[PDB]
Amino acid sequence: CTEQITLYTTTFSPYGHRAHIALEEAGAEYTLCQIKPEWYKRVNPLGKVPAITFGGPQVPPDEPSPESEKLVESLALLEFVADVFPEAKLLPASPVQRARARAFIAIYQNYLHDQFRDAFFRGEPVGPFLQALETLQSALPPAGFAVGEWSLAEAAVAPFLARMMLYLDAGLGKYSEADGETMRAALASERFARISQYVRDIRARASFVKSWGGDDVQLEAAKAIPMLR
Amino acid sequence: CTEQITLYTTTFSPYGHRAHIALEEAGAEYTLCQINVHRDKPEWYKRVNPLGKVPAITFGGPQVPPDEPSPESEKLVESLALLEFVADVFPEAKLLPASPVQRARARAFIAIYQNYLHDQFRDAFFRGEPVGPFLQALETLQSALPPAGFAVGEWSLAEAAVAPFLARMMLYLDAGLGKYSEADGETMRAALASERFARISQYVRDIRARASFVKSWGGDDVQLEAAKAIPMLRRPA
Ligand SMILES: Oc1cc(O)cc(/C=C/c2ccc(O)cc2O)c1
Ligand SMILES: Oc1cc(O)cc(/C=C\c2ccc(O)cc2O)c1
Ligand SMILES: [Mg+2]
Repeated sequence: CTEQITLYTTTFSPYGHRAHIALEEAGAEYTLCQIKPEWYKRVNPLGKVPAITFGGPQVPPDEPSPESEKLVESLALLEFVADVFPEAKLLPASPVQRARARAFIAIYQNYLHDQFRDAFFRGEPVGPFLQALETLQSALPPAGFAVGEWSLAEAAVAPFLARMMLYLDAGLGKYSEADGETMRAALASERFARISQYVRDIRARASFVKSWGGDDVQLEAAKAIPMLR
Repeated sequence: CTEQITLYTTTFSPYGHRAHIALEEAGAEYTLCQINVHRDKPEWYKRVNPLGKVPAITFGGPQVPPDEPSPESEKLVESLALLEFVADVFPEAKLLPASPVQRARARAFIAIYQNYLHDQFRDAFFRGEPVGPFLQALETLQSALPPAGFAVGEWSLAEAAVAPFLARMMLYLDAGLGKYSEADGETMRAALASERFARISQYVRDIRARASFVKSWGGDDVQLEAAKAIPMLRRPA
């Protein structure tokens, strides 16, 4: 591909971290723009972020061209990179294996994503989070990533599982000291050994390393978030 | 495609209907196995999915009645994944458009359905919550459509994903099914025939005209009957 690619995100957005991982896996040449400025309504009138501009002239990100195609919705941005760079095999080759990668993302979206938010941001009962974590965990093979090799599955879920672990280790979140104790114990137990290794293997992935600030930075960022208290 | 395809669904499931639409759009040779919602699910279904998940596809393996699933078939669940599977198996059907950008916009339209309207359909019709959010989400979805035609001009998986749900909620509305108050029902019915919602009204009848929808829908009267036997849709006395 030769069209210009520009990815827009807020600095520590997990949704934008999705698109950042996939552009890295793809070997793409792209501009990265972290931040809401007045100009941004030219990327998306609604202020939706993350966003990708595609095609048009090379432009500084804060001057998006009227010619470029503008795209939003993080999981569609994943599919987009995969489609633009088929040669990077961001998804596997067979339809069945692609179907399992997508099913795995749906498990995260439909079952775990909201309870992660209940347990860590709304201080709600933690029980359902751990069950949804297990359910996603159960869809992993004994080794490797969700469908064996790295795929959009990982781009989709990595930013969120890595932040969960970072928060739990750091005691950030709105859960009770009691529920926080219960989650630290679950994640360190054999029940959740598979998912814990998954995150470890995720965190070793070069595309994750590059698009993660480092634990230092993510932590400094984290400790300026209200909903984490 | 030479592999056998079998689609398992509880009857009248909008989730299974998604994949039905897509198999009909694809021109696929497929076997359709309907399970009764209100029975328990046959013991044999565990061989298609141990947790009883529907809808589900078996792919390949030997040719077998659906109640005799072969272990040699690959088994897939999750309706939005099943849509992308059919497109992947039948690329000549162009269930998604050709360019990455248009593909991305079709997938984004599915996201808007899921992020906003899907849960207000449940809240307003099955839980009886105030319906203002439901209208606003319908508007949000409506504003993502182009001036005419389908979400990305030509029909795509966007319609496979959203048609089963948009059609049932408009069916339920005109017939007054749901847990919402009777005032909120007149509010919704009035809003839907208003000019505010002309575009989404045009989208729904354009959906209902599509061959693949007609054949997988099997008529309003049988969808009404199916819905009058969903207990969660009944206001209590
Ligand atoms: O058998 C039927 C008939 C029908 O009309 C709708 C449904 C389900 C709708 C639904 C479920 C979960 C959710 O979060 C949101 C939803 O809209 C099932
Ligand atoms: O790779 C793909 C492609 C696609 O079209 C859909 C999905 C999955 C789930 C999904 C999408 C959007 C959303 O807001 C919620 C969802 O559950 C996965
Ligand atoms: Mg609600």
